Amino acid sequence: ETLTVHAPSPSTNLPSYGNGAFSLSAPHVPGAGPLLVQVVYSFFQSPNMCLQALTQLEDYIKKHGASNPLTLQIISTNIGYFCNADRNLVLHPGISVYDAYHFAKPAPSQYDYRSMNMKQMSGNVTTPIVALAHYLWGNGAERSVNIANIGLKISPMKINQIKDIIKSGVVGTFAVSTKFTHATGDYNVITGAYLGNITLKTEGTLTISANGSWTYNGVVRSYDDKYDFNASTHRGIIGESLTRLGAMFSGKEYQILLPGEIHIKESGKR
Repeated sequence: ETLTVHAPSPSTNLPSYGNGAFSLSAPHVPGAGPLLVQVVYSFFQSPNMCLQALTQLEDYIKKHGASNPLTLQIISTNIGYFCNADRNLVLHPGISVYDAYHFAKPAPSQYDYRSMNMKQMSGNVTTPIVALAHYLWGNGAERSVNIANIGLKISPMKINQIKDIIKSGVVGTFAVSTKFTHATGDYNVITGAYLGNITLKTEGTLTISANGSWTYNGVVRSYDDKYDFNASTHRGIIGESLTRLGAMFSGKEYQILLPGEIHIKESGKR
């Protein structure tokens, strides 16, 4: 059986992340002196802030029991800070995570999932936690993230069709039009956590010199219309964390749309 976490609402939220006993911050580095805001500000832009918050939730559940009322309230509350941050990210593309997280109005402690949850996730470092939020409270509603927001890094030499042109030894310009699987959790621990392995379509131009130098210019879109958020599609260490949490707490699986397209330009050698 699994335990129900109540949705963040102003009437049930703790006054503070972590009930004010712990917070989301950069790691203490012995010998470095005072923790300064420039270090915190970079920590918050990086994937470690997401993993840190998941790790604090796990520690907490472990130390105090998954079914301890205050544990349930921490999970609800801390997850709430992340949804709130992520809304400010979606609403104000361009701002830093540190700013979206700490200086949003309304206060994070006032986050109301029922009235404020969004269908669109930012795709920034807060997203894996927001996507767990939707598992817990979204009742199966479909969500989305734009393909421009997921930090895709494509290697054209690992796509069979382009790899083959490059290996064949031909010279000049060649059309490419193919599908491929792309394991985002091999290099992006954020995207991987909630999208994992995706399928993509590319079309474009592969230019190769006689010297073995090549550029692929192309457009990339999702091949599947949507992806499942469940225990089995998570990838990477943040995803392992999401799975341990979803196995403990009630929720509903759901799907994620991956609309839009990106333009890539990548280069290499034979």
